[PDB]
Amino acid sequence: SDIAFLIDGSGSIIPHDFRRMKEFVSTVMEQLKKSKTLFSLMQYSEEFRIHFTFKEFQNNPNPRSLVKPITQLLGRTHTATGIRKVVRELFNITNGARKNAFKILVVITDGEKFGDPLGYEDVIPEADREGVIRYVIGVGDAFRSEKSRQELNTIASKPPRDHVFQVNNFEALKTIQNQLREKIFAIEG
Amino acid sequence: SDIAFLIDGSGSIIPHDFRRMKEFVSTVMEQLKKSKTLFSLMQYSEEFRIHFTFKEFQNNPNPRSLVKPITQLLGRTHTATGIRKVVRELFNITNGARKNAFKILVVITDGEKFGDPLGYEDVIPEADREGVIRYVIGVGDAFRSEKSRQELNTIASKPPRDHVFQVNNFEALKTIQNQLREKIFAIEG
Repeated sequence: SDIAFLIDGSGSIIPHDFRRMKEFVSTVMEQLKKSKTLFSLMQYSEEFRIHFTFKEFQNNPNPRSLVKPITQLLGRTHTATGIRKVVRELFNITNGARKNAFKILVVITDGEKFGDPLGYEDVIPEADREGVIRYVIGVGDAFRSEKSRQELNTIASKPPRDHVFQVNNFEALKTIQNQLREKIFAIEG
Repeated sequence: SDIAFLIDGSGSIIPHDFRRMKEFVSTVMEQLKKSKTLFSLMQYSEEFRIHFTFKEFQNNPNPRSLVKPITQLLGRTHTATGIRKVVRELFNITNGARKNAFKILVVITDGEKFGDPLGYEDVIPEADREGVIRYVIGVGDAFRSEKSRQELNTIASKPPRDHVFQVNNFEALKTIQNQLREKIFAIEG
């Protein structure tokens, strides 16, 4: 599995909550680490930060090591565009991605997509195409609406009842590691 | 006929040429006037300004005056995102655009699409779906190759010969003025 994470580095995320989020990630990777499992990370906002590709991960497969030194981005939320860059670059061959592997993406967001040229209709379709399974962790009150949930149910793969985890705050991501973990194993064993 | 212009406001366009362009825009709007025409203008760079909508022109049908105040945005070149808004905002009912009307669009620019999140693949299909006939004018040494001109043809309606124009300076713009003027008459009579 070519397992990749899309992390929201919005300045709407107080230093510690971002501190937390980041501890979340190190854990699930240590936790899902088979032998042939690859990892990749990029931080997104209004700016897009590729912290590492599957291609490197294998010449230093230490989640604590690569995840520790990230620097937040503060800008706004371009989820869609980030999605496009996930498929387009991350899951590209030269970036280590292996062709006969399961393509997986776990998206962690703090709010609705704000001021992005692209839409989901623009990026989603090309994601299915290459067959990227999407799981989404949505964090915070912003996602308490009867329309916020909608965008959450959207980035996911179907069914959404199974790809959406709606948490209350950064502390609380610890609460789903087991889930998120066990779901990503069932599809390899 | 609902007719709209999209004039490149990027930074490689020196002040007096931005003035030459601006001059062109007005004269063509005059020369293409009939009691049933409407004109819309948007300049783009990295930002995007709606100078006048269709229903606002019908408030001050004075090309010349409406254009006088237009100042340069100086961004970089995001033409596809631009095509998007012309299509999503100008040829929009609420922006006074007419239902049973022809929708012509003239693109004017001295540059290759740069650092734009959208592809023409993301836009051309919408333009088509909405019956937007695209004219393209490529000013400068930017479209000096059997390559960047390929961008002109991608934007423009088929067959390409008829919808594309390229001239060396902003100062020659006057040489394709009558050739343009007529084409756009052949759409109606």
